[PDB]
Order: sequence, then C-alpha cells, then structure tokens
Amino acid sequence: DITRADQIPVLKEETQHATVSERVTSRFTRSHYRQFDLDQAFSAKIFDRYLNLLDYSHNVLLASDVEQFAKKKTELGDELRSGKLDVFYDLYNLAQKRRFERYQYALSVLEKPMDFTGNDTYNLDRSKAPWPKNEAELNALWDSKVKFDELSLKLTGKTDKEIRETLTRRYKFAIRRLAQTNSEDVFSLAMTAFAREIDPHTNYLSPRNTEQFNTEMSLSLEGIGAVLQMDDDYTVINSMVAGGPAAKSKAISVGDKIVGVGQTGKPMVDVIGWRLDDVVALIKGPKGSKVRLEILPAGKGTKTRTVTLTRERIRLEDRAVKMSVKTVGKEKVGVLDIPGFYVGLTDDVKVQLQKLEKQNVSSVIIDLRSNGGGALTEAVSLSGLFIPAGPIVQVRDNNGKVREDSDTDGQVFYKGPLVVLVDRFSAAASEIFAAAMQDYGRALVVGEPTFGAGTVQQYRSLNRIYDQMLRPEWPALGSVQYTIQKFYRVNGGSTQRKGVTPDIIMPTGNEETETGEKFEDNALPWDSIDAATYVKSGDLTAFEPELLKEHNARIAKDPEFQNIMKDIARFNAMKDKRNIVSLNYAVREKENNEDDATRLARLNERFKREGKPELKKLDDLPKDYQEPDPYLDETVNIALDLAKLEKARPA
Amino acid sequence: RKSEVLAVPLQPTLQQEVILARMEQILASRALTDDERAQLLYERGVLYDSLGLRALARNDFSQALAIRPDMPEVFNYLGIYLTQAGNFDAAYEAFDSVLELDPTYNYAHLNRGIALYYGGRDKLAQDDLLAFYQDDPNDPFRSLWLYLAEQKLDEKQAKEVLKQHFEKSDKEQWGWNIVEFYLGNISEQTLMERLKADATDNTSLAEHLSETNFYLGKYYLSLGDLDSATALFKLAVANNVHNFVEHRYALLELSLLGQDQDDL
Amino acid sequence: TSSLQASQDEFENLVRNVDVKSRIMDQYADWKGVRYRLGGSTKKGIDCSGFVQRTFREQFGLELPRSTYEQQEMGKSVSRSNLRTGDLVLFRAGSTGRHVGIYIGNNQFVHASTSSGVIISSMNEPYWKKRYNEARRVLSRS
Repeated sequence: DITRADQIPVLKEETQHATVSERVTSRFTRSHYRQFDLDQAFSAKIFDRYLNLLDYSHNVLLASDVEQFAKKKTELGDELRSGKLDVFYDLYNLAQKRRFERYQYALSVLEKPMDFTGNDTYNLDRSKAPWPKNEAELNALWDSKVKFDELSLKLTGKTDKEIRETLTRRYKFAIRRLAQTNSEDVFSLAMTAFAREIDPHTNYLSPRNTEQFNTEMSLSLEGIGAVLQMDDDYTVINSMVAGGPAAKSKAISVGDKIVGVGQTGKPMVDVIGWRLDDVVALIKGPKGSKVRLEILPAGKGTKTRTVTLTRERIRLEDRAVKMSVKTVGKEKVGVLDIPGFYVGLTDDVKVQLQKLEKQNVSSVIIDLRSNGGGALTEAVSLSGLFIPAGPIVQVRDNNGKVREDSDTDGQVFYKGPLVVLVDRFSAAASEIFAAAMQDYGRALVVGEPTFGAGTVQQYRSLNRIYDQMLRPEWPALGSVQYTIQKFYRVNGGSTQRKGVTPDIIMPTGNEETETGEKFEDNALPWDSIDAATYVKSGDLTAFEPELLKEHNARIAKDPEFQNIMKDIARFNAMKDKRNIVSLNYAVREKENNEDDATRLARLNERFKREGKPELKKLDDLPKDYQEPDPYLDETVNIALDLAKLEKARPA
Repeated sequence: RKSEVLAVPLQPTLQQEVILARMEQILASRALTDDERAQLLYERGVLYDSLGLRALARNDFSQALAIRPDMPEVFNYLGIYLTQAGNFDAAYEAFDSVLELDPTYNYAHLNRGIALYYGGRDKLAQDDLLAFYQDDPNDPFRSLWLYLAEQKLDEKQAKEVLKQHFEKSDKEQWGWNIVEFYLGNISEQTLMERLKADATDNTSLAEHLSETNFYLGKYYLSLGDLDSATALFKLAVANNVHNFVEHRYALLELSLLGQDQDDL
Repeated sequence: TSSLQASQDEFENLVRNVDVKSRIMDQYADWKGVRYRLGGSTKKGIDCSGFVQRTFREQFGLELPRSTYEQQEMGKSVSRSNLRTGDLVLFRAGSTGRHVGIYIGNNQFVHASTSSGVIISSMNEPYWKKRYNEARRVLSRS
C-alpha cells in the first residue's frame, strides 16, 4: 500500500481534457468583456498565477525548479489553445513528489514539550514572499504551526488523551488524501488560474462543479440529501433533511452508518478511505433510481443487513415559504431573510409578497445579509414587485449597446413603503435590487456599503451536439462563466468600484474593511453611463435627516451599539500590527483571559438589563444561538418611524 | 462622380427552379432514409442560399443538423449566417465546430477571420486570414482580406505586406488587379477596363462587378468618402450573386452605414 | 438586418404560430352570428366561456375549463402592452361578473356578447375600453 516517492503515480492528461481546454480558451479569447489577447505576457502571468495557486502560503516552493519551468513560461498560450497541458501536469507531479520533501520528522509527537515561546513572531500575510532557495529553514519552520496549534489547544480545547491521537490520525490521513488527488483537480486548477488572470469572476466548472452549480441554481438534488462532515476516513451523517423522503426511512441515524455501498444494483464497492467527492458522487443518482440501504444496530455494531431505498427528485431547501401577513405589534413590519437570488426565489417569494395589494400595506423590510447572486432574470422579476413596470438594470457589452432589462408583466403588487437592509458581503444581484429601490426613492437604504460587483457573467455549457454521437466514451464536460456585460444603475452610475452609499450607516460598516472588489485581482475600472429614464419618488436619498439623527440618538442611547463600537475600535487598534502576530504564551493567555472576562462582563450587563439570571460558569450553558442582529431592530424602528411619517405625511 | 460598368442583375436559372421543384417533391415523399434526408436538406439549403433565400436555407440546414449532427458544412453555412446577422460569438463557435469535425475545411478559417474582422478582434482575424493566405498565397482575395484585417492595426505595414504578397504571387488570377489598385499602381479606369476585358458573358461581368464594387466600397470607406462607399456597395449587391462573400458583406456594410446614420 | 437577423428559434416560432389568427378566423367563419345563450355549448345558443372553450379545443386542442372564472385563473397573466393573438381578454361585464374573449390583433377580440351574440369587437370601443380587466395567455407552445 503506502510506500515512498515511487508510489506517487505519474499523472497524465485525460482524453477529453484537451478538447475541453480548447473550447474554453476559444470562448475566453474571443467572447469576453475584457479585450485581452493570449500573448507571451499573459502566458507569463498565467504561469505566476498557477505557481501562487499551487501553494498560496509560499511553503513548499523551489527556486531551481521554478526557473527550470520558467523557461516555457511563454508557451502557456499554445499549451491552452492546443489542449496539451503538459507543463501543468509535469509541474503538479513534481510538486506532489516534493510534498514528501517538505518535512518528515514531526509526527505523533503531540504532548512532549520540545520548543519554548520566547517572544517569537509569525506572519499572517504570507502571499508576498520570495521563492525559497535552501532547504533547512522550511524543514525547521514547518513544525512551528502545528506546535502553536497544540499550545493553543492547551490554552483552550478538549481533553488531551481523546483528541491527540485523532489529530495524529488526521495528519497522516491528510498526507494520504494529498496523494489521492485526481487529474480533474490539476485541470480545474490550471483553468482557474487562466480565468482569474482574465477576470475575477470568470471561472471554469468541472463536471462535478457543473452539477454543483446546477443544483445551487435548481435545488433539485438527485439522490439522498444530507449535510455531511468528515473526520479521519469517516463522514458523520448529520442528515438535517428531516422532512426528506429519503429521510422518512431514518432507520439509520448518526451512529448507524456504513462505508461500502452500491447504487441501484451496482456491486457494493467497499469504499475505505476514498475522497469525499468520490463517495458523494457514488451516493448520487438520477431521477428514478435506487440505493442500497444497510440495516445495522442503531449504535456501534458489526452486523449488516441489505435492503433497498428509492431515489427521486429531492429539493433540499433552507428556505421559509411562510406567509403570515398579520397586523401585529404596531404595523405589519416584517423582515425578509434572503440566502440567495435563486432561480426559484421569485417563484417561492411570490407566495409571500403578492397577495397584499388591495388590502392595507405597511413598512416591511428586506434583509440581504450574506447573499449570493444566482440569476439576473429572477432579480428583475423579484425587483418588479415593488416598482410598477420599470427598468431595474442597464447592461452594456464591449461594443457599447445599452439595454435596460425589465419584465413587462405586472404592476407594483406591494404598494407599501419598504426598507432594505444590506451588509458589505452582499450579492451583486442584491446590489441591483437595492440600487433600483434607491434610484426610485420608493424604499430606504439601510446598512453597510456593499461588496461592489458590477459585472454580468454568462454561464455556458461546453457541449456540442456531435459530442454524444461520435465520442460516446467521453464523460460530462465542464462549464464556463465569463463576464460578457457590465451592469449599471438607472441613475447612470455603477457599483463596480464605488458601491452603494446607504442613507443609514451602521457602526460595523464605519471601519475601513480590507475586503471588497478593490482587493480582488484584475477588477474592472469604474465608468458612469448616462442616466436612464425613471420616475423618482421624492429626493429623500440625499436628504435623510429625519431618521438619521433619530437613529443616531438610538445608537447613542443603548450600550449595545457602544460595545460594538468598542469592538470596532479594538479592530482599528489591532489592524496596525495585524500582519505580523507575536506568539508569547504569557501575553496570549493574558489576552485570552481578557477576552473571556470581557465577554462575561458584557453578558452580565445585558442580563441585568433584560432581567435574565446571570451566568457564572461556562459548563451549564451549551452551544446555542446568540443575539441575531441589533441592526434588524434598528431597521424595525426605522420602519416604525416611516409608518409614523406616512401617517403624518400624506400632504 | 465616375462612369461605371453595369451588368444585367442575375435572375434565377431554369435549372435552379426545376431542381428546387423536384427537391420539394422528393422531400414530400416518405421513402427516404435519414442520411439521404439530411443530404437533400443540405442541398436544398445550398440552393436557397444561391437564390438569396437565406432564412429558408438556414431552416433546411438546421433541420439537416437536427437529423445528422456531424455535418461540418452545415455549421459553416450557419456561421456565415450568424456573421451576416451580426452575432459574431455564435459564428466563432459554429466555425470552431466546423474545424472540430474537420480541420481540413480551410475556407472555415477565412470565414471565421471575416467574423473576427467584423467583430473587432483584428489580431485573431489576422491570424485566421494569414493561415488562409498560407493555404494558397496566389489567390488575390485572400491577400485582400488579410490586408483588410491588418489595416485596423497598422496602415503602412498592411499596405507594405499587401505589396509584398502581390510581388510574391504569380500574378495570374485577375483579382490581383484590385490589389494593384489598392497599391496605387493602376488607375480605377484601368481597373474597370481590365474588368470589361476579362468578362465574357453577363454572369462573369456580374461576378467581376460584385467583387470589385465591394472592394472599391471598402477602399472609399477607408478614405472617408461615405457616399462613394454606399454607392459602390449598392452597385455590388445589384449584381444578384447571392453566393459571393462580397455580396453578403456588402449588404452588411450597408447595414452598418445605415446604423451609423440613424444614431445621429 | 432583415431576415437573417431573426434567429433560427424565432423563425421556427414564426412558422409555427403564423396561422393562429387564421385558425381563430376559421372558427369565427364557421361560428359567426350564433345567438347568445347562458350555459350554451351549441350553435343553437352559446356563451362567451363556452365559445372560448370550443374554439381553443377545436382549433388548438387546449381543453380549458367551462366557467369564465376558472378560465380567468388558467394560463399565465399577460400585460396589455404585449398581448398576442390567442390570448384571453377579460372584461368586467358584471352580468355574470366577468366576460371572456379571444384577442385577434389590432385592438380586436372575438367573443360571444350578450347583445349581438358571437362577433368581433374593438378594444377601443367606449364600453369595452372603459370596462377592461386583465388578460391571460393559454397557448403555451413557443
């Protein structure tokens, strides 16, 4: 089984890969908003990006081999457009064999103290660094990371005897899984290097990742649903699918699990240490398939029995389709939590935001926290609910034609005033949504300045009609996502670099965050096309003094906003020396006790404020849900005062 | 501002119409395999194209593809139609399919080059058209298209490369006279007189006039004389030779000029 | 920018739906002048909903329900600006509460009115222009 460097197999490019790359290259070179060419300069940048992708932390790199393969750093264009990805595969194989050269001595030694922490430092930003020349320095430095991890595990963690042996098993199995990577990994890595060199949002999706995107854009999982996490060659079936049809047969649970199984009558291939992707692909099946289910003692036991289970269209959904629009509280003020702009988000939200047009409306809120953009047609069909038939977004290709996309089917169904709450990690379609409401002046912008994405991508399959006929032995081919157009607001401006500046600034947003579109590589510039035609409902976007000072009073009248401002002051103080962190166990234990005491003090203050019993020890309280969001509470207060105005401002 | 040669605009021949009628009759019958059906659909699309019925031609081609998906010639015609329609990315993809099913279909390169040329990817168009030139350097129109591509990069370099190509050719095919006019070597009057000399019947005259009027329209367009360009393109399309790339792309240039005129 | 401009899919759609008006007019020619009768499904006497049902079943094969109210919830809603032939046009008649007709183009619709039976009428007529409700599309085929 496990041996030495000879055991590491020589990876070879797969048959279809060539063609795949070609098609990809074609698209990327011919149809992309960025007018670029696959010249020698671009090939060299691809070489450097692929090097940085092989090992981001500049750990196991070798100047000698880098310069040996930097000789052909000009030919990568011919490599891509020819399909013969020889250089990529050879470099990856050399990196795999050098993984063994990375280090050897440290393993199993997890308790015995070999090194002391005498005012040492360590870099947290290891991207900017020269290529290592010698061997001894890294061989010595490698043990430092795991030894600091185990020292912090002595600071805070589980008991030693239980987790240490499992950590050693995890390191050995990590070395094992590193030697079990397939050619698809190398192919997708090279394609991703190329795409990211072109544009930060351009990407290539492997057939597995293509199915992943299809399900992430359809929810129609094909197989058995279950969220899983692995620890040393055994995945734990959390199976939070509850109401799932394959979960109705919960004859097996978290502890009633097996490894080797078959699918719809296939030979039960005893999977022992396989990859997560491999076993999940084996667990999946088409619409109308079967699956081998084994009956075993509900806990730890070695007694297997064989029965069957059915596969069908299964739609795992972390959505809430609940429609309870009642006048409770003071007004019908609700919070809408959107996890993503799904293709079916309009088809499931129309149950929620449609049926209240003739009846009395209220100031409801739409929260776009931690949002992922899915579709643009759906974004326009969802944004047409609050705007009576109007342009939601403008799109512009590399030629210069501008098109305003708006679904010409339906008037403003929800005629109530609306508040949008958005964070900085929001989706681009969410930016389109909020920008539409801000330029129309119908809603109120509240929250954090968004990420700042302004590029529209096309997601296309790489399959021709003749692929099935004359290449039957080929597997499924990947897909591509390349920026075709650039989107703009109806006011003429764009959110590609400046984002959206909301009327209601939040405390956590006032900090200069080192995240966004600016810190992304190859991000497009900013340009403001002329303003569209649109009816603005009052110029309250630039003039929001009514609720501004009210909510400033509210944030200065509560200690939660003040404690959060203290947190952001701690951030603004630590970010000076954030890149190089010092590891002295004395001062580290000092800061750990400081943080624990500050958390206990804030918890006792909020308990005294709310009248709940005070906590004294950390053992009685299990892992539970903390406070969700005080900024949603400020948005509800904003909606309340907006209803106050609408009652006092019909004239 | 100049006197021009004129030909009788081409009319559909009797042979074309008898062939089209019999094709309708044959396709009407059921006794036909799928391979023979796709073959006849491709031939009828070719005839429609030769008659200027490009939507019907594209329909027959699409049906033949829906029967047999491994037809590179159908992809070629579909890419040509995508170029004419202005959807250049789809044209690139169709010609890629052409070269994937058959890499020896050299004319595909030319077409994709033209697509890229009308798309704005002047360098890639230069690559494709230079490949086509390498396939046969003595064909004057290959050098003409290569020059049309390179003119968007470097005018002097493109004209010099065109002169070098002309010198390196055997100078046997008539089209080089156009090239000579492009090189400031013969007067336009001499070009038209050599045209009159080289034409034997009305159809050869129509072909000559189509090609020459297209290239002359491109020439006067590069010099900024919009009216002469429009008139030359109209005189080209008037020859009713719907199978020439000059005809198609003369219509395309007229469409682009109308577009430029419409938006102020 | 003439014929080739329209894509191949749009071309097939045009060829497949170019006769919709012709079929509805065939139904009209075979059915024009038939008297109005509530709850009638025959040439002796017919109502708007029954006429719509028979027309869409005999010319296209789409089996719509019988009542105008059920038809009003059939298919997918459509806006006034972009309505095609073969879509259902709904007026707020009120004699039974609602009224159904079949749009044929140029602000015209074929319908069995209570006054003059089955006839062509104009959307711009004062009575119908004042009393317009919604519109539904049921010929889903493109």
